[PDB]
Amino acid sequence: DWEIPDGQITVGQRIGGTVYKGKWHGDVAVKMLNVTAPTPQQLQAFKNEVGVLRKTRHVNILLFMGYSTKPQLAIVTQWCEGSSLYHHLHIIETKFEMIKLIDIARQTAQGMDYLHAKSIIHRDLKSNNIFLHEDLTVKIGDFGLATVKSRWSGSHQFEQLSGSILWMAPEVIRMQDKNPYSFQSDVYAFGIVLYELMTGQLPYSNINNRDQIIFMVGRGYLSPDLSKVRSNCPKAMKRLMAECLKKKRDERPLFPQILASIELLARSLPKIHRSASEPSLN
Amino acid sequence: DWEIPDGQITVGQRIGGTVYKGKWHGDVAVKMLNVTAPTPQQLQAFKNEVGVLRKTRHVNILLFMGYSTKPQLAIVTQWCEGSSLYHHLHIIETKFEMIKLIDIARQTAQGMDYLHAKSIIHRDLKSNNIFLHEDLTVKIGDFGLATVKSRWSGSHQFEQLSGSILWMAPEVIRMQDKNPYSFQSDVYAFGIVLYELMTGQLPYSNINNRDQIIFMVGRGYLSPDLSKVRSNCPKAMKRLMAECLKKKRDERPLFPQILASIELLARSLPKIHRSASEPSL
Amino acid sequence: DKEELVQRAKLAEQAERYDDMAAAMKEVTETGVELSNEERNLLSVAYKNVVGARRSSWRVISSIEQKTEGSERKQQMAKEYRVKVEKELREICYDVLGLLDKHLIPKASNPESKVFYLKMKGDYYRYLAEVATGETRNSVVEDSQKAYQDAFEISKAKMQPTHPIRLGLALNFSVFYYEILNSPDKACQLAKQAFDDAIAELDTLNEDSYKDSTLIMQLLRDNLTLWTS
Amino acid sequence: DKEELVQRAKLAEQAERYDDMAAAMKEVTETGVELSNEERNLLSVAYKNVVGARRSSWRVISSIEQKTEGSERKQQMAKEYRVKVEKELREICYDVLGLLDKHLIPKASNPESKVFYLKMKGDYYRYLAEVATGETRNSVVEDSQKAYQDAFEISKAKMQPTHPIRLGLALNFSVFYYEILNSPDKACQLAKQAFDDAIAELDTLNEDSYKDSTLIMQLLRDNLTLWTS
Amino acid sequence: DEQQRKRLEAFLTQKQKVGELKDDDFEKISELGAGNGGVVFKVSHKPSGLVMARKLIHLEIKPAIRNQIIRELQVLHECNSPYIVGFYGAFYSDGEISICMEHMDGGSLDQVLKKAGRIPEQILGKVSIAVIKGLTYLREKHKIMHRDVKPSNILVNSRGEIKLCDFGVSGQLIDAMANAFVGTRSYMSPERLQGTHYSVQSDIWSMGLSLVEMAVGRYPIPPPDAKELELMPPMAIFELLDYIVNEPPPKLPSGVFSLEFQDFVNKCLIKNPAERADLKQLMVHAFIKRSDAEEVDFAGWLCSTI
Amino acid sequence: DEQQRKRLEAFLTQKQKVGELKDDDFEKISELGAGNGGVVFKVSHKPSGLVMARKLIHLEIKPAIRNQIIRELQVLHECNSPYIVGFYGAFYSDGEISICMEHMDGGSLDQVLKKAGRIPEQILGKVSIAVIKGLTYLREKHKIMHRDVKPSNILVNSRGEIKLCDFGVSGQLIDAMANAFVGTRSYMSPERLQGTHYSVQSDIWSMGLSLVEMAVGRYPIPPPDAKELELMPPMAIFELLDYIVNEPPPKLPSGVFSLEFQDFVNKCLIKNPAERADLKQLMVHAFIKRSDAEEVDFAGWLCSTI
Ligand SMILES: Nc1ncnc2c1ncn2[C@@H]1O[C@H](COP(=O)(O)OP(=O)(O)OP(O)(O)=S)[C@@H](O)[C@H]1O
Ligand SMILES: Nc1ncnc2c1ncn2[C@@H]1O[C@H](COP(=O)(O)OP(=O)(O)OP(O)(O)=S)[C@@H](O)[C@H]1O
Ligand SMILES: O=C(NOCCO)c1ccc2cncn2c1Nc1ccc(I)cc1F
Ligand SMILES: O=C(NOCCO)c1ccc2cncn2c1Nc1ccc(I)cc1F
Ligand SMILES: [Mg+2]
Ligand SMILES: [Mg+2]
Repeated sequence: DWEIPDGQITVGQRIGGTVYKGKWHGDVAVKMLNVTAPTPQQLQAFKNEVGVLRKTRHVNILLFMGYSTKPQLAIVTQWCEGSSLYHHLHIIETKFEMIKLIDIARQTAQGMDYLHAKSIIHRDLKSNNIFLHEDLTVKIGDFGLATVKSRWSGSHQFEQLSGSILWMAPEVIRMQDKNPYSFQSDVYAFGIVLYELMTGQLPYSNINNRDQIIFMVGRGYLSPDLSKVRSNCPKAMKRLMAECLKKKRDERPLFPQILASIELLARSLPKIHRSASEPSLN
Repeated sequence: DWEIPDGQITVGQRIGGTVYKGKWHGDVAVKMLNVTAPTPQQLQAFKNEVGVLRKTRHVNILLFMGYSTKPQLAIVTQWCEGSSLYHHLHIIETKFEMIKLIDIARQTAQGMDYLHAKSIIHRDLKSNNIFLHEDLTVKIGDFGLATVKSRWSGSHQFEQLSGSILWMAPEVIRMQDKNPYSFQSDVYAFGIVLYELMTGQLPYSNINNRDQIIFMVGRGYLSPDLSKVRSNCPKAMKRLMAECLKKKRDERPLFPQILASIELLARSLPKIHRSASEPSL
Repeated sequence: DKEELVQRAKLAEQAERYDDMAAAMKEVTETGVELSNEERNLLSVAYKNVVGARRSSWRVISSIEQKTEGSERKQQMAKEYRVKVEKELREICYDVLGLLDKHLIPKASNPESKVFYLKMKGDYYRYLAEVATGETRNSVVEDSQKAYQDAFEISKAKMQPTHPIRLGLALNFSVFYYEILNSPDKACQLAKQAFDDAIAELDTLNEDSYKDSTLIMQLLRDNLTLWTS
Repeated sequence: DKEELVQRAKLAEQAERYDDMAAAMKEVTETGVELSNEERNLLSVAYKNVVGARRSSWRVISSIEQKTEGSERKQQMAKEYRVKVEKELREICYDVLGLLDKHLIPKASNPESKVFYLKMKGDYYRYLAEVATGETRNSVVEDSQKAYQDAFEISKAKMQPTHPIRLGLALNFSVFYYEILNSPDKACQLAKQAFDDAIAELDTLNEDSYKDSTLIMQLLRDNLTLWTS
Repeated sequence: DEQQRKRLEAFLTQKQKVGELKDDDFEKISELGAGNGGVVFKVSHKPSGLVMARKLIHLEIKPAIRNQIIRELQVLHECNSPYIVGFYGAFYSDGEISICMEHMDGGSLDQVLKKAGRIPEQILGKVSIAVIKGLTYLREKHKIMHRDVKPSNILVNSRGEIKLCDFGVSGQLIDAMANAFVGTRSYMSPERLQGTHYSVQSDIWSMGLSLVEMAVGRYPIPPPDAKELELMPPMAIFELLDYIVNEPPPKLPSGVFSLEFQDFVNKCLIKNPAERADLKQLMVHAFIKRSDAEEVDFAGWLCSTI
Repeated sequence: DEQQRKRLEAFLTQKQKVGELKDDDFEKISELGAGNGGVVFKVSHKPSGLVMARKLIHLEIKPAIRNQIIRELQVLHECNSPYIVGFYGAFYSDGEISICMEHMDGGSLDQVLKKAGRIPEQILGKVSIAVIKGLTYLREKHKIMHRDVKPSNILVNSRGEIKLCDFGVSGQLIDAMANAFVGTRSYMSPERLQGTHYSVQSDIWSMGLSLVEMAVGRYPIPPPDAKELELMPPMAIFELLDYIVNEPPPKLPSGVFSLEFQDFVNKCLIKNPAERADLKQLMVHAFIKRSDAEEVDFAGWLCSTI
């Protein structure tokens, strides 16, 4: 059992439910439900999020460590040193080499492959929820919208659409099915991540009308302008990005095979600057 | 559930049950029971080891990833790049700065504190089972002897003593109780680890008689020569080492008190590279 | 022309060639015209780099020669290496002081600039005194003492408690007290005082040097915790 | 005495100074006595690491000359600097070949070592060709070709398909085919043949050279994946 | 007019009474209301003693653009009108741009419409004037359109003032707000939804839709069924937007409202912006002539409904 | 004597017929047995055709010391005696020092004692001679003591040869083996257990204890109870060692053995090494004079018991 007896956790600073840097057997991240009277809906949210994390043990999933109930509802996870992919790409504009960008793609795919393999749909994959831990290891986090695929079609019921629009698949936006989420919707989000990785910018930078983007993407009018990929982007990546971004969700493959395609554009993808001469004896 | 369906794992090289470097959603470590007919004793061994790992999620415990039954019995864990503490200290004689050595102590203690807090006694803690992952993070591994403390004294029964002698507490060696293991026996092992860290050598280097060491340590005649600590070793560490090594097990500190001390040892020492002059822009 | 010299020095700085970049700047200062803010940093950094290199070269060499604890050619002709790199070390610092007391300390266009050059003078002379054990040290120790006191007066007068230069002077003068004179009580007092007056105007941290100010601040705290421990 | 010289050169190699080291090793070879296996790798490291440091300067200066694309003294200065460092580059390699073809090539006992010295001089000739463009280029290229046509024969005769030296000769000769002569078919075919051969005796890998063997192996694979693109 | 002049004078004097603005300067009194991307607090600015509304908008943004947002908000210091909520200052702390503004103790017409059920055509007349004058003010004296007109953005007070708020003054803030969470409804004009057109003509539509919402006391978009109109799971936002774009505009019920009012909202809600009445045309509209001339204890109606 | 000479001749012949040794050179025939840190395989050395015993001892060791172990084992090339198992060569591969030695198809007296239950005093006489001569050989011609004498380390063959094995020739290998796993019993002399003394006198004790084990067919440590001796959970090793150190030595049962035999083992098992018979004294012992002079189809007894 993963319930942390009250008192042990030592909440500190704030970052962005709500997330604090705390203390419990070292630096940890503490995500709290600030309020005092947890509605049974916020309760099932918590129960569900914990339920999903419990099933994850993989180096590219951010490490769930335990949960607390008594003070406030909270989820404890490993602390990360270093920034989100969002922060690298759009804030400090880190000048990653293309081999690194490909590798970030690769690892992100690795974590997603692992989740889908246990039937977890993340539902909120995006730059911000991808952390470059120690600048070397991609950890996918924030499982606040994560869910496990039910074998039965009538368990679903009604959930108010939430999430960041730039990563939402057209079918999700449209919200016409009982359940428009699928492994494929996660792929689309990862598609937008490829976009940020291969271009350096978010999609639709000329449009600042929020409702317009929701409407035009859901309708099919609007889709990312793939011409904005930087010139050092391997052709295989551009293709792979366009494939993850297909409007017809089924036009998408599984992430195990997606990484297989990411392994395709990798062995001959790079060998660094120039080459290397006779290796001096140590 | 953590059973990995057969076929997915791709065993490769060998390292040292038996351990291979394999493949399953990236590089992993695969520990196998080579043989073909698993005795019900080897079976309960496996069941128990998996049982313990399942309860661990902490950055200083080596990451259990899942287990396989069908091909052979096997435990899958994260792969580590980089060497064991044993290898750094006695093979490539890595010249760690004292602040680093203290930090390795600190992290090792952190992982042990976490295990004891969930009532797991490791029972085979030693240099080899402490990995400096990416040279920066201590991961404690090999839970082949790990066990969970039973509330009831009669569940124990008979287990043939096994383990590396240099890290075995006198009470464990003597093997007089039904259960001579305790959190304190783990501390003693960690005590020997402090010894390797603060001295650079294993204990009893003048003695090469295996049975003699077992006999002299169990009897009280033999104990580590603390004079061999290197001169840059903070006095607080030497004391802390001697305390973890006390013969009377109850006289040994536990890991919070160990982490309570260790943290202050770092604050009670100028661990800042070497000096601090003008930082050129 | 000056611009060919500064482009040559900047180009050699891009090629990770310390001495190369460090020349052109001596040819700049030999003209005897007053520098800007920009033209000072490049030359300063080059000089600092050369100093550090020579320092390590002798220090590491000297330590290895004194870590053989025998009596042979190892610490004989092989150790003559220490006097070689020490003489090299001596030649660099003498070139610096000759370039300093003949074109720059004579006329000052900025008083903060005067604090800068006096800080450099205390840095060079104190290092030379530490390097030479014998009759030579008494002189350069007092010379650095006068230089740092002269800089400390103008720092206490007309500088900010959060400026990079006053912080750097406090840092170098504290490590001077700890290493050369071995009075860690006054170094502890000095660094604690400089760190506490550094806290006062924490709000007054413009984009020009927050990073430098807090960087010298945490370096000062690290030196203090080393020396008080 | 020789041992004082080799201890002096080894000590200077530990101090990351590659001028006193090269002078000490030239003073070793000037005696005209045959080296060991150990004393040779030091000589190659000295005249190799320094050559690499000289090259990096040439590469970055030439890139800063092809990125400017104007007509001024900035690139005037670049040329005045490029021909300077190129002449310096020329002086080092001529000192190497003069120290090589007068005491070591003829005066050698190990055939592996004889093949090695041919790898070293040939690699130096290839490096000289990879920069001098004009009439003087032809002779250097011819010397490199002669070195390749003599070390490769002895490698195919009396070496292992898993030895470090034959692998290094294959590596340097392949990058010679790719960069100097620009026939990537032949060099690429040679690399494929090396991959087919170096694989054969993978079992025959003793502790003396596993790191070198696999290091040249992965370097060969990286060059292959670059060239097949 | 004299009353409005006195109000402006008081605002300016209080502005001179205060100086710089920053997070420590404030004490929280109460939470006036919140939403997907912003929160509003009734606060007491400690140095000056002033009670003001403090709006926090969460944004993760580069220092260079946060400073550009502040600098662009400083234009509000000059925005002085009785149809425009007053501005005290702006700053960035922690993770949030703060806008400090004239506290309106009556709240937003959104809050009011909840307690009042439906707003009387005669009050809506005053509101319609207030909106037009304010949109005119913004347009002419500050070169900007509102962008976001709707009941929650018209604020009213004890002195009977109706002011506009949350308009698009900082262009950078507009840009930074585009990365946003999904709303639950919309007042956006169809031509904007289609990227076909962009002008004040679009703010006119939103006023139109607002009015219908405030008149009927429900939503102007997705107008009720035959039964539902007798009394007097929510449609997803994409469906709302698709409606606005592809369906006829909403309209007022037949009998309950004057023909002048029905005609007024109608010329505000014409799908094609070209054919849609403009501010000049609306100003001289039958409904506006009437309402202007009417005298209504607006301030009285307001306090009586709270 | 002539037979042993011919055997040594054949050994040297096969030695010269071979050369270097390495892991590829071998084909596994069968597993002859395993211990605490080592494994032994009957193998066929492919180049020479020779069948030999290959012992692998797992060690994680520096190249400099592995090479020192090999180099020190090369001294066995000269160790030529009919009381000493023959040596073909040594090497290191993967993670394991290999010692290649004279295959003894009779096995260890440990293996034999299992099938034979008890070994007849008359055979043990031959064994006692073999051990003494071998310990003498090692001592005088190679300056070394065995260190590890016990039933599993005396090997016997079809030709009736009794040879010693696993003795301490490489000093470095001794050192490298000290980091070891715990045994289940012990034949170590008490004076060694106490670090009080270290000589051949200690190998004599172990021979003594071995003999008692081989005679009675059980374990020398902890003797046997009154009932158990009529027929004819294991004591933990620390307890065994504590016994050896603090209790009287074991001894042979009263009637079943000759007084000469009982006296012989007794002088081997005296706690104080000083008072303990040495090789010279043991060699002229009543039990040895008798047994030497006796003629026993040892080779015959051996094959008949297998
Ligand atoms: N200056 C103010 N004076 C008085 N009340 C205010 C002020 N600003 C906001 N409020 C209250 O706070 C609530 C939030 O409304 P706004 O601040 O306009 O945000 P909003 O209109 O909800 O925008 P969205 O859709 O949530 S991003 C309203 O119900 C107002 O009553
Ligand atoms: N040359 C050999 N020929 C045939 N069998 C051998 C040979 N060498 C060893 N064996 C057998 O291999 C097993 C181990 O014997 P040893 O090598 O002497 O080690 P040990 O006596 O078991 O001591 P421990 O328990 O490992 S400390 C025994 O069963 C031997 O009979
Ligand atoms: O406030 C805004 N949107 O609502 C937040 C969502 O809850 C808002 C939106 C856009 C904008 C462009 N320039 C300022 N802008 C705003 N602010 C604002 C404007 C005028 C006043 I007077 C007071 C204010 F706070
Ligand atoms: O073999 C050994 N111990 O047993 C392993 C545990 O299973 C052993 C132990 C110590 C030793 C020192 N020098 C050689 N040493 C050994 N080897 C050995 C010696 C002589 C012969 I002839 C054949 C051999 F293999
Ligand atoms: Mg608003
Ligand atoms: Mg043995």
